[PDB]
Amino acid sequence: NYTFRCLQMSSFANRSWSRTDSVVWLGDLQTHRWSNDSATISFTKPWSQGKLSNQQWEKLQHMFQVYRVSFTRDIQELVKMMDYPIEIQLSAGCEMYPGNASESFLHVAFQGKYVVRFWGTSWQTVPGAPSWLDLPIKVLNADQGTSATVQMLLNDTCPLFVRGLLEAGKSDLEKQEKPVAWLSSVPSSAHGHRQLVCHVSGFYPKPVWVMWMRGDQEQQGTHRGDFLPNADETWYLQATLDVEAGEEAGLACRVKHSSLGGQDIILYW
Amino acid sequence: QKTPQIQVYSRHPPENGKPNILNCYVTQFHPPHIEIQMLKNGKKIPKVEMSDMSFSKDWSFYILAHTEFTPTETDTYACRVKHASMAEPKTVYWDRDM
Ligand SMILES: CCCCCCCCCCCC(=O)N[C@@H](CO[C@H]1O[C@H](CO)[C@H](O)[C@H](O)[C@H]1O)[C@H](O)[C@H](O)CCCC(=O)NCCCCCCc1ccccc1
Ligand SMILES: *[C@@H]1O[C@H](CO[C@@H]2O[C@@H](C)[C@@H](O)[C@@H](O)[C@@H]2O)[C@@H](O[C@@H]2O[C@H](CO)[C@@H](O)[C@H](O)[C@H]2NC(C)=O)[C@H](O)[C@H]1NC(C)=O
Ligand SMILES: CCCCCCCCCCCCCCCC(=O)O
Ligand SMILES: *[C@@H]1O[C@H](CO)[C@@H](O)[C@H](O)[C@H]1NC(C)=O
Ligand SMILES: *[C@@H]1O[C@H](CO)[C@@H](O)[C@H](O)[C@H]1NC(C)=O
Repeated sequence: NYTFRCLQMSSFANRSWSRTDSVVWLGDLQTHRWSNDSATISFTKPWSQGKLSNQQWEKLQHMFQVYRVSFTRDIQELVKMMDYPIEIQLSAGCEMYPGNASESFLHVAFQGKYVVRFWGTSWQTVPGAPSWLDLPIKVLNADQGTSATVQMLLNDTCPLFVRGLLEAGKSDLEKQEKPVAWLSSVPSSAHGHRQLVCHVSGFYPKPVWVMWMRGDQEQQGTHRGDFLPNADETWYLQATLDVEAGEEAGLACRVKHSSLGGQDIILYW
Repeated sequence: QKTPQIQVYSRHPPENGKPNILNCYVTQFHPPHIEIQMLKNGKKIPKVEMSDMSFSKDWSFYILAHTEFTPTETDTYACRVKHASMAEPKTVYWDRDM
């Protein structure tokens, strides 16, 4: 069960300066990058072409090459009619559900706020979006050639492409990397208290279980941090526990993960 | 405008004298223009590698910086961020214990 996301980020500083950059993700692994200063889309995995032939890939890329130029012109022309600086983001792709099913999306943000989506056969402003967008969305919807292309991309190309990625990238998507854990501590705010920290790093895939323990008893004070990326496509997480000084003894951190073969890591404080 | 959050953490368990990698993960910011420096004893580390900038479900940007480092008993490491949301740079120190 995976979500394929193409993320476009465009900054328009004035009528002479703009750039558009994109990154593409399959779940939590980056599959493409497309820098403003590259003519072509870059692969960031060996399998980033999926099961598309070189001809199909080149066709697909050419359309994006045209889009990137047209997009930039459209926005510059729009700002002249209607100011700077302007940030526009697009998030498009599809979510693959079990038994062949999938749903596609194309969402657009202006100045960091979701304003427009493509839905069915047309562009729509979302409720609460500024009313000045209605007219340019009307004009965009008159372009039926663009509408039909976006329909093809969302309905056909996205799920097709992603099926091929899942097959082609199987050994990477299903890779297992073991967490390594360690313990440390800092003083707490209030007197006679300490924050114990269980650090867990290098694990893949993302799902993991980390708890402070007293024997078989979970310590419900366990405060799990956010999932933080390492630079080598593994994850980092820490879990903290506020403890009274001289109540440290008998505490352990326990880590469960798919890569460990049913043998949890247990570190003792 | 959204203010960047900064988290500093090592790739491997720190051991004094042993080469490791220090990560600085910067999140929750907008607009995307940003300057990120990693510092050793207050001095800019030259070799710093950056991921491609990306953004989250909520549209805020994130980026990961990392560099090789060898922790010792006496060296301090930090990550310093300049962004239009803040009048001054924000510095977060690596604390192996935190
Ligand atoms: C993340 C992935 C990107 C998803 C995106 C779709 C990629 C496929 C497009 C292929 C067709 C396209 O490029 N159309 C371009 C070229 O069109 C000509 O040529 C085409 C073929 O070459 C067809 O023959 C057309 O009939 C013909 O008019 C159009 O010039 C098109 O108008 C440019 C792209 C417009 C577009 O979609 N923009 C993103 C949506 C933003 C909506 C407005 C948002 C906004 C506005 C102001 C302020 C803030 C926000
Ligand atoms: C493409 O599919 C849409 C419907 O799919 C939905 O919208 C897409 C953008 C995508 O995000 C999907 O996951 C969504 O579930 C078709 O639009 C429908 O067409 C039917 C049949 O003519 C019509 O009765 C409906 O009104 C349309 N649905 C909506 C919600 O507007 C569209 O025709 C398909 N286009 C092609 C070329 O296949
Ligand atoms: C409408 C987009 C969904 C369909 C995408 C299926 C093909 C994926 C190809 C990956 C290349 C990414 C190109 C990014 C283009 C951009 O955002 O400007
Ligand atoms: C346009 O923006 C760029 C980048 O911010 C800047 O260097 C340049 O001064 C701007 N151009 C004008 C004409 O102000
Ligand atoms: C981005 O790419 C476009 C098209 O190649 C180019 O004209 C523009 O100058 C680039 N922008 C920057 C800021 O480099």
